[PDB]
This record gives sequence, C-alpha cells and structure tokens, in this order.
Amino acid sequence: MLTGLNHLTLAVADLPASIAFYRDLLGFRLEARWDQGAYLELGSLWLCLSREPQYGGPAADYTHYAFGIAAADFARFAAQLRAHGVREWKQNRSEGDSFYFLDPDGHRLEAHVGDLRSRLAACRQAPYAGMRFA
Amino acid sequence: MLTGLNHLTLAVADLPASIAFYRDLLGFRLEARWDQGAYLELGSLWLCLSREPQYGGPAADYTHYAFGIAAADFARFAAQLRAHGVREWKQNRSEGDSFYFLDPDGHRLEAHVGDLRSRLAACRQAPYAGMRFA
Ligand SMILES: [K+]
Ligand SMILES: [K+]
Ligand SMILES: [Mn+2]
Ligand SMILES: [Mn+2]
Repeated sequence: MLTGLNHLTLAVADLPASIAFYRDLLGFRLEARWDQGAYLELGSLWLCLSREPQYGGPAADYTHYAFGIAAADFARFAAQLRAHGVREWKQNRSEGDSFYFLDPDGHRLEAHVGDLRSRLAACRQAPYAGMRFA
Repeated sequence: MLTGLNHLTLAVADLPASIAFYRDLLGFRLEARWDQGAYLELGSLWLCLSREPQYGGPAADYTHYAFGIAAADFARFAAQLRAHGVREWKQNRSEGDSFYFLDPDGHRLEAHVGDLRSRLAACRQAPYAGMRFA
C-alpha cells in the first residue's frame, strides 16, 4: 500500500541556522516558513524543519539521511562544505563516493554517488559477510 | 549539487524484527540481508537497516519519516496496523490523512495522503502563525 517516501521531518533547535544550511549550502528551495518551521524541496524530496528550541540532536548511532549527487559534482561539493567548516562523521568505505557530514543540530547527512542498483551490483561481485540477495 | 533523497539508513537493535516489520507489515521488498544489516526498497526509496547493539531508539522529538499512500488505501492501512498492535505517536492534525506509528526501535513513521503542493495550497488558505510563502 505504501508508495515510497513522502517527506522527511527534522527537529531543529535553531530554525534560522538550519534554513540557511539546507537552503544555501545544500541547495534546497525554501517553499514556506513560519514561526515554528519550514518546508523545503530538493528534487522530489520534501523536507520539513520543525523548530524545537531545546533539541540537542541525536545520540551517536548509524541513523542517517543520504542525498544523491552526480559523480562530476562530488569533489566540488565535498571541498565546498569542508571550506565552510562542516564537520564530518565518517570517512567513506562503501561503494560509491560519499561525503558524511553533520547538520547544525548533529543530524547525520551524506552526499552519495550511486543508488541501490549500483550497490547491489557491487555486492553481488563481493557480497558482505553472510550476505544473501532477494 | 544534490539531486534528492538517495537512501534512508536506520539504526536497529533487532535486525530480524525490523526486517519483518518493514517487509512483511509495511510491504518493503527485501533486496539483500547480511549479518549486520539489510537493504529494502519501497517504490524509489532505498532503506538500509544497520544493526546497532543495545540501540534504544531516538529520544522524544519531532524527527520522523513519512511514506506516501493513496487516499483509497489509507483507512485499511491504519486499521491493519492498529489490529497488528502497532503503537501510535501522534493523532493527525495537519492537512491530509496521516497515521503516525512507531517502528520496533521507536523510529517515528507516518503514512500520509498528500504532497508538498497539496500542503502549500491548504496552508495558503489556513496559514500557520507567521507563515510566508516563496
Ligand atoms: K559509499
Ligand atoms: K497530516
Ligand atoms: Mn549511507
Ligand atoms: Mn509528517
């Protein structure tokens, strides 16, 4: 019955800082803003920012949100965010270029070259420990 | 230059339980499973489940992940998951039918009828406090 992802909503403590991050560094389009949140769009992704002034960010675990990027744009993106002072949380190890960075609250983000099909094809050629396919 | 959402990765304490939930209850297709994770697909959404020992779930905030559903399927989906004993975390108040439910770790999920455009149109008629559009 479900059709795919409809929207992603992130708690944010500092709404102005988060809008500026997602709009200006990550290139989201700001579609609406109000006293307690904002709606942005990137491709078909609907992002909601929900203002929660006491929010401290997530604890340390592997939950994260990956955005796509083309191969030819990857190096420039990584270099741009590095030059802006963005903090990284992981060095890439899996198939396809990836840049693993934190948002202003500490949500874990990724910019990734590739998709599920390229991952599965790389895994078929070199399956992970215990790996089995559909 | 980012293209949209590439994948969503969730930390899970009980990888078997989480696969069963997303595959068998929510209808994701299991594409690959290994000792420390799984890859599933729903429409264009690539979901990765990452095994995380002793993970206790997120703390309480509004961060959540919404999946789309057709209007004609909404009521039967909500009824199905209620019958299966899924726990709800919010009663719908915003435009478009929504069912707000927890996964086995306590990740906050939503099944939603509507999209960003239907939301913006409704908000222009009944705006949130301080709302601005662009
Ligand atoms: K990677
Ligand atoms: K709603
Ligand atoms: Mn990832
Ligand atoms: Mn929502």
